[PDB]
Amino acid sequence: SLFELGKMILQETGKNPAKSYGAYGCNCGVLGRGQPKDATDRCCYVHKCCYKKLTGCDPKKDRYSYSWKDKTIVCGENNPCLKELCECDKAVAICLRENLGTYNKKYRYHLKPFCKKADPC
Amino acid sequence: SLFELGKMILQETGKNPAKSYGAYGCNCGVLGRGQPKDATDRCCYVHKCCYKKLTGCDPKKDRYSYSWKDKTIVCGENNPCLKELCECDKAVAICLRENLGTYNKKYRYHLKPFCKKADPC
Ligand SMILES: O=C(O)/C=C/c1ccc(O)c(O)c1
Repeated sequence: SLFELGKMILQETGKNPAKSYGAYGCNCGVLGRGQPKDATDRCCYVHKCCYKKLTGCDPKKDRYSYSWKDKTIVCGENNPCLKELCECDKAVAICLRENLGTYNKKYRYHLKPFCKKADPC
Repeated sequence: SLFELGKMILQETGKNPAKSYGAYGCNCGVLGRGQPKDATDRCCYVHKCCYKKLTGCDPKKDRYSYSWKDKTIVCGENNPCLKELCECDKAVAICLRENLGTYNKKYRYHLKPFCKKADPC
């Protein structure tokens, strides 16, 4: 769910998840996808394409188990859908941290309705 | 559109509109409505109920004319729908400023999917 996703992003990046990524670019946080603005945005692009296959559970609302072990996100044992969900979230958290170097605050509260349509996943 | 709305909010409050009100509570900013969390949130509740009475214009993307005269938002003539839209946005901007006293930062980046369903407008 959003709780686990936010904790992952915080653990990896060290930044307030909602504040930095809740409305970043055309892809991060709320709503769907758009053409990515930068690398950080593209993380969330891959993120939401990863969600697409999870038709068996709710990426926003369904809780799952994971642990923070030796500064590594370790997805606990779940059902297939929740396990993949956890992996989706882990991947975007890592990706967001990897791309902090080009994080641009002008995208932080990006006006998403004016984003160009995204390619099919 | 979001541009005029954000500017109105800035002119009244005068806080960063996207930052304070882009994701506030269950009603402010993105997505639809939820059961309001406080007075600020209820401003946006009324705000979105106001949008439902519009007849063919796009609240998010349609530009319209207005001016900031003697520190008062004054909606330009435009066309009937755009003027109604402009009055919707003026109303929420004033209301947001009126309720700054009880603005709660805990709601600023509210996780909206866990909001309770709103009453019909
Ligand atoms: O982003 C932050 O870390 C805080 C920003 C901020 C800026 C002005 C305020 O009044 C406020 O409550 C919060």
